Parts: sequence; structure tokens; C-alpha cells
Amino acid sequence: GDDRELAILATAENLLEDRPLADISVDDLAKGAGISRPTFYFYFPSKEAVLLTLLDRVVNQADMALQTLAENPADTDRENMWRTGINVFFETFGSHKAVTRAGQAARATSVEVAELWSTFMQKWIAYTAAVIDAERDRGAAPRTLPAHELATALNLMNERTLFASFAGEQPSVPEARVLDTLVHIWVTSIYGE
Amino acid sequence: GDDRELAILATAENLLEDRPLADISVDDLAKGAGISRPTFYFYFPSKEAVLLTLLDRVVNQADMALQTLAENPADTDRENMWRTGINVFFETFGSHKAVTRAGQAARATSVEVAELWSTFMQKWIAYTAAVIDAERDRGAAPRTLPAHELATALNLMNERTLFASFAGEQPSVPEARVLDTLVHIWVTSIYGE
Ligand SMILES: Cc1ccc2sc(CO)cc2c1
Ligand SMILES: Cc1ccc2sc(CO)cc2c1
Ligand SMILES: Cc1ccc2sc(CO)cc2c1
Ligand SMILES: Cc1ccc2sc(CO)cc2c1
Repeated sequence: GDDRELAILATAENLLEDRPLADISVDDLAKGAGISRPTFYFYFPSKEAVLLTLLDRVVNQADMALQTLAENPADTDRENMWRTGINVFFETFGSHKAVTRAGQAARATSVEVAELWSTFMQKWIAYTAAVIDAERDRGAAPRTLPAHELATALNLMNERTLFASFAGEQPSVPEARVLDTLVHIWVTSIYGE
Repeated sequence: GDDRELAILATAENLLEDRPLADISVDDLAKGAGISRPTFYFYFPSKEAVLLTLLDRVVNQADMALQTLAENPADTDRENMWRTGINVFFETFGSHKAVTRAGQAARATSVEVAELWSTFMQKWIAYTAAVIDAERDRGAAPRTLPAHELATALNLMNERTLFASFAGEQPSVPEARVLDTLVHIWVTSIYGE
């Protein structure tokens, strides 16, 4: 039932480790899922909708993990609080690099992919800004830039910088250094005068 | 002579304000330059090579402006020194938003476009890192992250953040606020403990 659907998704995510979506045919997905090409189309209109579903699950997995942190504060310093939260994105997207890479490509051609990404970035920026505001209200952070503008740039930094590490781009921060790098830039810019 | 070449480039940059490169034909470029389609191909192998030339000139215009700042230090504080340098990218790419937007798209499909971008980002990161190192040697900046890793993330922040402002993306920092936003994040992360 929904098992044939998982088979298509797992075949898609596995095939994206090797080649781009343009190099993957519907026949490839059906064969890997052990169904016919017409049977495929009963679960998905296109290979793009398969990628969209994959990307939706990764993004919602990150968002839910961040949701879980928010409701359970980790008893630790402010630097570590920020570290733990940025780590959700490092670990979640870093555990799904093929989908992250293919989703980024799809933003140029899929309105749904762009709108999905944009919606969750908006959500994460707003929550970053609220935490910054809370820190300012309690006197732990100085009132420097507008909180939402600062939060926007930091979250766009993470998007671009994590993606480059995962993709092995030149230039990029080494994957084993990128978390420490982003944390330093967040904490100095949030708490620095 | 080279005048027919400028006509093609100026037609291309003007046409990219209205539609993407895929929506622009070689006939459109020839007509706008007042030459035939075969005459076009004597100056350029393809419409992609036209975009590549446009992007090369914008990037080299930024790099040369940054070169000029480096050789003439502006008598001013450290915050302003960084402001003046980030402003070169704000003003140069912001004066060529159609080409900047089309060049970014081309990175996904043109090896030359990606290699051109990557080469100059490497160059600008290395120079950022040298200035950070110089500041540390003179005791003005603390020895926190590796200078080259810090410089990488800040320069990737600017790339992603300026592009989003220019493109009117959601989310983005307003174009009239993005320079102040980036400067704050650079100065706090370079000089902050
Ligand atoms: C990347 C990212 C986005 C939002 C938040 S909120 C927070 C403190 O709980 C850390 C964090 C990190
Ligand atoms: C804070 C933050 C927000 C969005 C994104 S997207 C990504 C990899 O695509 C890492 C990341 C980090
Ligand atoms: C964006 C960018 C890149 C390199 C440099 S160097 C400098 C100080 O002269 C400011 C600056 C800004
Ligand atoms: C510091 C720096 C380096 C590269 C780039 S690219 C860009 C718009 O595409 C702005 C920018 C800024």
C-alpha cells in the first residue's frame, strides 16, 4: 500500500546519490521499487513530485527537531544553546545530502520546491529573531541591528555555507569545521557590540 | 569592429532585465545589435558565451575596485574600512542585477560560469583572511577561528545575502538595510571574543 510509496522514495533517494534527477528516469524508479511504470504514476505524477516529497520530509524532520529543542531547553550556556540548534540543520541535512543537493537545484525550476523552502526559512528566521528578542529583553544581548534582519542574514549564511560544505564546493568550510564556524559568527554577532 | 561586440553585450544585458536567458534567442541579440544571425556567430559561439562575457566584466569590475581600495587605505576606523570594501560588491553587482541573477542561474549548467565564480571567490576569501591575519598580528583582532575558515563563511554569507536582496527573494534583508547588516556581522565576528 503505502509500502510501494516508500519503495519509490527510497529508490529515488538512493539513485540521487549517484546522478542528478535529470539522469534518473521514471523507469529507473519503478524498477527500483519493483513496480511497473504505469503503477508508478498512480503514486506520483512525475519524478519531480517524488523529489518534492523527499524534500518535504527532510525539511519537516529538521523543523520538528528544532520544535523539540524549543520546548525542552537544554541546561547549558548560551553558546551551547545556539550550537545545539544549528546542529539540527547540520545533522538533518547532512544525513540527506543527495536530497539536499537535488532540492536546491529544483528551486530554480519548481515553484513548489521554492515555496516549500521559502516557507520554512521564513519560519526559522522568525524563531531565530524571537530568541534574539528574548535575549535582549532579559539584558543578555545588546540592542544592535533589528533582530529580524540579523536573523535573516545568519540563517542565509547557514543555508549557503552548510550547502557548500555538503557539496564539497570550492570554496567551502571543511564539513568537520563548519558547525564551529557558524556558531562563532552567530554568537559574536548576536551578543557583540 | 569591437563596436558590434559591445552592441551584442549591451543588448544581452538589456534583454536580461525582462526575461531569462532561456527566453532570449540569438535572433533577439542580433536584431538588437543590428546585425544578422550569422554575423552574430562570428563574435560569439552562443548566447551562453555572451552571458559569460557579461559576467566576467562585472566580476572583474568588482575585483579591480577592491584592488584599488587595497592599494589606497581610506583614513578611517576599522568598521568603515570593512564597510567600504563590502560596499564594492553591493554597488558593483547591485548596478548589474540582471547579469548577477543570470550568472547565478548559469552556475548550475556552465562549467565556465562556475569556475569563474569559484576563482574570484577564492581570491576574495584569501584577501579577507590576510586582512584578518594582519589585524591579529597588530593586536587589533583576537585569535579565534582560523582566519581562512572565518573569511570563507563571511564571504559566502555576503554572496547569498546580497543575491537575495537584489532578487527580492522571500526571505531577504531589504536592499536598503543589507550593507549595514553584513558589516555588523563581519565586524562583530572578526573583532569579537
Ligand atoms: C539554526 C538555528 C535556527 C534557530 C535557532 S533557535 C536556537 C536556540 O534554541 C538555535 C537556533 C539555530
Ligand atoms: C539555519 C539554517 C536554515 C536553513 C538551512 S538550509 C541548510 C542546508 O540546505 C542549512 C540551513 C540552516
Ligand atoms: C567583501 C569584502 C571582501 C574583502 C575585503 S577586505 C576589506 C578591508 O579593506 C573589506 C573587504 C570586504
Ligand atoms: C564578499 C562577497 C563575495 C562574493 C559576492 S557575490 C555577490 C552577489 O552575487 C556579493 C558578494 C560578496
